[PDB]
Amino acid sequence: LYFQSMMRLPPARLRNLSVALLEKRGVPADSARLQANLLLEAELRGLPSHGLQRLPLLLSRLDKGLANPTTRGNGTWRRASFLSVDGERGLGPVVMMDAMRVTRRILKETGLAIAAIRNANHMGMLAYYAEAAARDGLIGIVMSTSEALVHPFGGTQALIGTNPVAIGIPAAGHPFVLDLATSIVSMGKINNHAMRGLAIPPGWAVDRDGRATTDPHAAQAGAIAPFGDAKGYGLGLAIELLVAALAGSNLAPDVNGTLDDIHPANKGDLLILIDPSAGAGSIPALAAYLDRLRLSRPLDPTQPVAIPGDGARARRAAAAKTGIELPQPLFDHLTALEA
Amino acid sequence: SMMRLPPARLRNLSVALLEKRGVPADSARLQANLLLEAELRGLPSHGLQRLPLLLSRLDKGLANPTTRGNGTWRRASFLSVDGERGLGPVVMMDAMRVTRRILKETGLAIAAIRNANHMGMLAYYAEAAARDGLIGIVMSTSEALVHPFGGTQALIGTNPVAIGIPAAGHPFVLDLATSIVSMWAVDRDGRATTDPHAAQAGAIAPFGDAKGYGLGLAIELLVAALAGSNLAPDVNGTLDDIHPANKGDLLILIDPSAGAGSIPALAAYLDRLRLSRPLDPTQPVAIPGDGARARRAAAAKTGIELPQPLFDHLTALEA
Repeated sequence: LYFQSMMRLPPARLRNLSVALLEKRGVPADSARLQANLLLEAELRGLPSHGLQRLPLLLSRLDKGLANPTTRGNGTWRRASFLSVDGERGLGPVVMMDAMRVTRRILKETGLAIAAIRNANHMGMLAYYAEAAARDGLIGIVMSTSEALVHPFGGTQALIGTNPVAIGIPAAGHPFVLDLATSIVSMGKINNHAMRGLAIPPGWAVDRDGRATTDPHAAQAGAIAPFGDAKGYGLGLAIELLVAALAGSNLAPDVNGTLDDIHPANKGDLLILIDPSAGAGSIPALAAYLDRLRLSRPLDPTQPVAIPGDGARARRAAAAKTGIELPQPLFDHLTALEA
Repeated sequence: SMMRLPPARLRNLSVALLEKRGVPADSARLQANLLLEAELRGLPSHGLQRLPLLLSRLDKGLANPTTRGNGTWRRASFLSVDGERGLGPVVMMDAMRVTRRILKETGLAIAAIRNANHMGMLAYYAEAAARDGLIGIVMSTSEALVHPFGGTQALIGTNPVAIGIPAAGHPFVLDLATSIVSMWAVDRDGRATTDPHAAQAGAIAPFGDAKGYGLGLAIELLVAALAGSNLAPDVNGTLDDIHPANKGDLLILIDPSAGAGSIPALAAYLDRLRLSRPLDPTQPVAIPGDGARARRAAAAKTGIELPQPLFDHLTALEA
């Protein structure tokens, strides 16, 4: 069936297509490439919820003056270690990476710094930034909020964002890279189900009335559960409050501009960088410890203990080889936009 | 065999026992208060039960009665602390006092602590910061008691993290360990068990499957990288009275007035959640901190329950 069909394509082809579409909107080539890399990396790593299905909305927001194609954001040092960034409606990854460049400069002096971003568009997959920090030998902690999509533990109304946090930590070779939504599932993933006419496992969501549902279209208008029960809720809510307080963005119930092309993006993002060299520990000792964990007694011998970031790396390597699978309707959509 | 006592009687008894060993009054009250607040909030695992062990550690020099630690500013916002074997709460509150002074200049600071004794309940420090109009993020490592997701060996500490956020009134105070339960479980053999005694020499699961494991591991790594403490497998001195404590602690303080947001807007938003549609009309949505406060008020009214052996042991010590 059409809406359930897939195509497999070479990553380079999709990247080129994505860049050309961005560029048709006046987005600078370096920035176009970066926004495209964010989505392609998501696709390659098995996170299609934050991959190319995100693109048409950004393209639309650009065409409509809701997204600013050239700005890289405007940062002000409010204190020695605190960068306040007005995104100026810029593309998320462009504003994030610029904030990282600026905050990183200060780390030599400060050891710890934070950039608090408002008025920027959707960040996509936060692992991208956590990983970039880690590859530069830094500890990177990243947060972003969203439209109210998640109900509290014990509640059934959408009041909290999907609120991912990502943590990058330098290891020897491959960095420790943690990226997790505090919701039990992404709305992006639910949309993909709705799109393809698929049911969703029970427990993901409730409908608009608060009744448990397996219907993705119902779920779309409903609320998603937190992961890890009261603890995951605690964490999602902490993130919500930290982002608002520091970034000065809106709380979830007032948030739009990520899943629509009508309203200003008014969610927030936080980036915290830390220079491990200011610390008293040993990055190489971290490496040996992670190796130890990988070789420790598995519950299942066929499935060795993994470190956050292993799976994503294994999936990326395989997709770069075999190609990316995306829904045919999405491919036709981008293709129409191309022409 | 249980008994119920006024908190003030327990506080007084704890303080005397500490002072007996050369702990200055204010430090003694603080350390005392750490255990009492844990009792009042229904967390006896971090309460007076821990007191005999600390008294023994003080008498052995594994705990130093006077030190507040020695801190060194490595960077503009980075304080490295040598706990010098001080009491956990004493070292931690001093680091908070010290890093707080720089916030008007820097907006943000972190204290990385090694060589300090057990911190007790992290919520205490998160709340302290939040009541000072500050955001506080606290974490601590411990003996390896937790197995990785997909693994059966105890290789990771229980690795709690607490987060306090000011909220014009009752602060948001989240305190969460990254294991499913406090010392479900396997081992020593790595075999699933429903037997407590076997669990004790076993390994506890992370909460939230892979995600909770990820968080517990991240905590493990951050603390060791920054504080220079030992990884979980090599950690001692928290559950025993024979080894120097070699786990680590982190404190992050952030001044919200450096941010572009609004604490008052946070409070209205939390109220809105409390008033939202519950799964059960009888059990309204709660904000982290709510249950602890309610338990505390209840206990302050009805007194604290503790085993008679513990109390008899402590009272014999005070005499």
